[PDB]
Amino acid sequence: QKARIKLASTNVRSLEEVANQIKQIAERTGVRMSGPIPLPTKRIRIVTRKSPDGEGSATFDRWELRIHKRLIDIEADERAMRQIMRIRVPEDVTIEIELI
Amino acid sequence: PRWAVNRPKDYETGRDLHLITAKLDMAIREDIMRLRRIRAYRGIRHELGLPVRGQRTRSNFRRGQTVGV
Amino acid sequence: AKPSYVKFEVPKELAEKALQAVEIARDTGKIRKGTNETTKAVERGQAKLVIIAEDVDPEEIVAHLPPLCEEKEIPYIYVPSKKELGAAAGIEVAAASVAIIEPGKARDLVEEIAMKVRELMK
Amino acid sequence: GQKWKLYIVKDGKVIRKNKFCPRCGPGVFMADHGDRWACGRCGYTEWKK
Amino acid sequence: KEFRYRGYTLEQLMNMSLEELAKLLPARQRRSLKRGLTPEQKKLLRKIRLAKKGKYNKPIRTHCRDMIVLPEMVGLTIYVHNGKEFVPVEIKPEMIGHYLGEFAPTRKRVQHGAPGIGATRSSM
Amino acid sequence: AKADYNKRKPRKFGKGARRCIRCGQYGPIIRIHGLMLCRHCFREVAPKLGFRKYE
RNA sequence: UUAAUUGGAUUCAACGCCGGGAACCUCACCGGGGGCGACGGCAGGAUGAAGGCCAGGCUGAAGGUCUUGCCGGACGCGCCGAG
Ligand SMILES: [Mg+2]
Ligand SMILES: [Mg+2]
Ligand SMILES: [Mg+2]
Ligand SMILES: [Zn+2]
Repeated sequence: QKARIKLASTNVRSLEEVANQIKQIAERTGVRMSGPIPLPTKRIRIVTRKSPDGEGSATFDRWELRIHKRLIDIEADERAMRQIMRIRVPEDVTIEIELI
Repeated sequence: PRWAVNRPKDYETGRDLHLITAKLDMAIREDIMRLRRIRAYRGIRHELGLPVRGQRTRSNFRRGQTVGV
Repeated sequence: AKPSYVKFEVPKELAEKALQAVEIARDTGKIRKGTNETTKAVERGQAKLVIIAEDVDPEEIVAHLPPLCEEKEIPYIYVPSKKELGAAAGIEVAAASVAIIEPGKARDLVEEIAMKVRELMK
Repeated sequence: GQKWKLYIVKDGKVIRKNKFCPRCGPGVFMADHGDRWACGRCGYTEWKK
Repeated sequence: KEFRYRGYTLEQLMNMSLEELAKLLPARQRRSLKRGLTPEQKKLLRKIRLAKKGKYNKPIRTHCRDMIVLPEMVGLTIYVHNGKEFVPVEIKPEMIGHYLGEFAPTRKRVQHGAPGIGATRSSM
Repeated sequence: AKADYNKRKPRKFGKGARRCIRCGQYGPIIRIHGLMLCRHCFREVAPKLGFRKYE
């Protein structure tokens, strides 16, 4: 009777906007929602040699990509379920919903 | 145990044997001689006094005297 | 087949319905030349309009279609010349037998000339 | 040049010395190996008499 | 003074199945036989058996340097590629269990000349 | 057939089984998280993919 | 030194460097065997071009080539430009 929502994006602000929209949807209805839980960030780190050839001193680049995550639990209410089913997320945010 | 002797599965009789002192020495010499008779790669390496188990020889294994230019 | 093989005369109508009735059918049909290629076609009945020209010597690979004429329907006509036979249906070479299967809008004249040949000599 | 012969053909009767592949229809012809039927395209180990 | 490999004569080795023989070779050869022969080795073995039967009276030349010497190969002569030529090998009974390439050296023995310019610090 | 003498063997491991999807080079291929890029090509397209040099 | 031991880099700023820990591949070297000329035209070509194959020789192994005959139907490096 509860739904679990997982959010992930490479931009923090869009994630915050989507979470706030879900929070307000839950607020405008009588329904209990466990707050957005922040899960640990994913860091993808790649270290590469800079020069194309092998002459000279060795210097390195450290490229990094960060992926943020959030977790939200809400109880399945059809009046509130339709609203979150129709909210539109930006193209740089991934959302997945499941019933437990 | 059979896996503790120093010459298991003998080349001639096929048994598991342990050898000491002169018999051990002559058995090892016989093994090397067998390798040499059939002109195998390891036999040639034994004859020339060169490393047998695939080592590099450009840098190490140097035993001699410097040659001038 | 070959002019030195007296079968019958050279009717003008046979030539008219054998040569001038393929150009209107070449653009709406299929063409299969070659004596060896057509031999399997006639043997299995694949061919539909067999126009046998009298241009192939000797009587070695040509003495197979007349002996097979009584074995199947094989509606066949004769061609006087070969030089334009390939041009009429095919490519600019010398043709010996241009077999067309299921021509387009080439039924009345071909059927009439086939009946004429049936009543002429078989 | 031209290779179409060895088939016993007379004035009105046509019969083929070389049979056709049982996997295929008539018209296809085997070789004259004599040991076995070459079959031209399929091959057969039959010890032709 | 006769030949015995594990207490077995040559004739007893001849009348053995491939699986039976593999229990007497070292671990590497036993594993190689247990995985079967490559097609090239199959063709080479066919030629060898044909030669044993009394046919194929021609030199046996091969590229298969990784073929394992078997008891039924004893008595023949095989020409193994060494990179640029086929060298003759006369199989002896004591060669059982070894690779063919062990009898065809690929490099020439080294006889050093006088060190050239740049061989020492003071020669540069 | 004559065309069979131009086709390569379909290898599944070794340096010859992986090529850069951008330049086709063998060798220094980055295999992390499914990328298939040379160390040369990855430097000049990293910002487009969203990577940054924070430190 | 070798059939070949592929090549670049020589003070700091060449020498566990070319992300270079190469069994095949990588490969650029050595021995040997095969394959490739859009598009224009020249010889040629359904009376069949170009092309493909059962078995068996040559061969490390091979319709790669030859022996032995069976296939397929419209293009054609045997020739010149060009790619
Ligand atoms: Mg390294
Ligand atoms: Mg290595
Ligand atoms: Mg290599
Ligand atoms: Zn690349």
